[PDB]
Amino acid sequence: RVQELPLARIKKIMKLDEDVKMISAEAPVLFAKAAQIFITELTLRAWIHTEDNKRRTLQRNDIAMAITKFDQFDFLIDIVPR
Amino acid sequence: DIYLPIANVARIMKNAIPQTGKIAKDAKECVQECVSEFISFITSEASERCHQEKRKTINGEDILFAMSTLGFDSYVEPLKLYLQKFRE
Repeated sequence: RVQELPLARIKKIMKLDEDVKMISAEAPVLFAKAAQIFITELTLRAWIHTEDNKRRTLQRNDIAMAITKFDQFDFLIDIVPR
Repeated sequence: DIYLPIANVARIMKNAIPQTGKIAKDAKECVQECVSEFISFITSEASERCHQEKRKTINGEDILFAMSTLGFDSYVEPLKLYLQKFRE
């Protein structure tokens, strides 16, 4: 249930950018749903590589591999490198 | 380092894999890092839009513009629906 995610934590993450001082009430609500969609697609894509390796445990290297295969994940290439 | 709670992240991950699939602790932590990076990436672009529009408070339209501009346009309709339901 996306409504379960803590909005205060989302707001705190947004505010880590020093230029980010004022945030609308609605922005963390949008990010709660976005986080669910993002985690789902990222996990599904990592699991492709888990299954390809005939493993039952999803690993960081599977996530690194998934990131290289989807240009939507370009922003993560140096965060989780192969 | 500020992250969403690991248990919430892990629950969403678990829903995306087979019932008997397993997730390494390190992989949960990795997805935590990635989600915060995602929030920051979108927020940076939304902040620029806000400023360009002569505003100071980053709004829903700024976030949605950022998602569309940065390659996440498919998120826009589901997000609009979710926000509508949330406020109705």
